[PDB]
Order: sequence, then C-alpha cells, then structure tokens
Amino acid sequence: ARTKQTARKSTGGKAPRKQLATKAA
Amino acid sequence: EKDKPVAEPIPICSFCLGTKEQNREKKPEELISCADCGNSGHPSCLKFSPELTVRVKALRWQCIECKTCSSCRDQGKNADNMLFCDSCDRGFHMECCDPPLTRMPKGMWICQICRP
Ligand SMILES: [Zn+2]
Ligand SMILES: [Zn+2]
Ligand SMILES: [Zn+2]
Ligand SMILES: [Zn+2]
Repeated sequence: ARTKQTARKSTGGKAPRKQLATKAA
Repeated sequence: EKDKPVAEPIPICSFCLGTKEQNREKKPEELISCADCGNSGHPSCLKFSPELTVRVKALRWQCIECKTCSSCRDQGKNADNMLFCDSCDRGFHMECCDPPLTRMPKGMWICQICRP
C-alpha cells in the first residue's frame, strides 16, 4: 500500500523549483 | 469535494518540466492538476496506472502534499502515514478507516469508498 511518505519516494523527486519558475514564465 | 473550489492549474509538470505536449518519452500526455495548489504532473511521472488516471480525472484530486484525509479532512501529526487508495487516490489515516487499521495493509489497497 502507499502512504504519503512512501509515495514521495516511489514517485521520484520534483524538479528544482527555480527551474519550474524559469519555465512557468 | 463537490463543494470546494479548484485552484488555477499550472500547465507544467512539476516532475519533468514538460507540458501537455511532451512527457519524459517525448510524447504528448495530458496533465492532472491538484485542486488545492494547482501544481501538475503527467500521469506517467506520477506513476499512475491508466485506470487510476481515469478515476482521478473525475475527482477533486489532491497532490501528495495537499492530500487530506477523506474522513476527518485533516492532515495532522500522522500525515506522512496517510494511506492513498490505489483505485481513487483518496487519502485516509489508518485510524480513520472503516474499520480502523492498526497496521499498514499489504499490497494494493482499496479504500472504503471504492470497495463494493
Ligand atoms: Zn512529467
Ligand atoms: Zn497540491
Ligand atoms: Zn483522518
Ligand atoms: Zn478509493
């Protein structure tokens, strides 16, 4: 089963936010 | 869920920085977006099956961090151990399941709403 904690790990990391901001605008 | 407004979606996948026009395999793939913060992911980057993807697109879906327990509406001190339904991706604290769970379920887990 997945929990919030295990889903964080199994999904893989988010991209660097500065890079998501550079892309969001 | 029928009642709480939905945040403006961000049209960029938070995991791979692609749009609906490009996922990690250089192919178009529609995003799903958190109703509370608007952050988005490709289903393939979220590691959702096609069946789960269909179900969450029809629900007020929340991202991992925003997910609140469907029973008590809280995150709380035990938020990290909240279960995520493998059918509808709703969150439930173990102590808020019906019936309550003392231990983590093994394998795929289906919540009290999806259970026939
Ligand atoms: Zn992606
Ligand atoms: Zn969110
Ligand atoms: Zn709860
Ligand atoms: Zn469910």
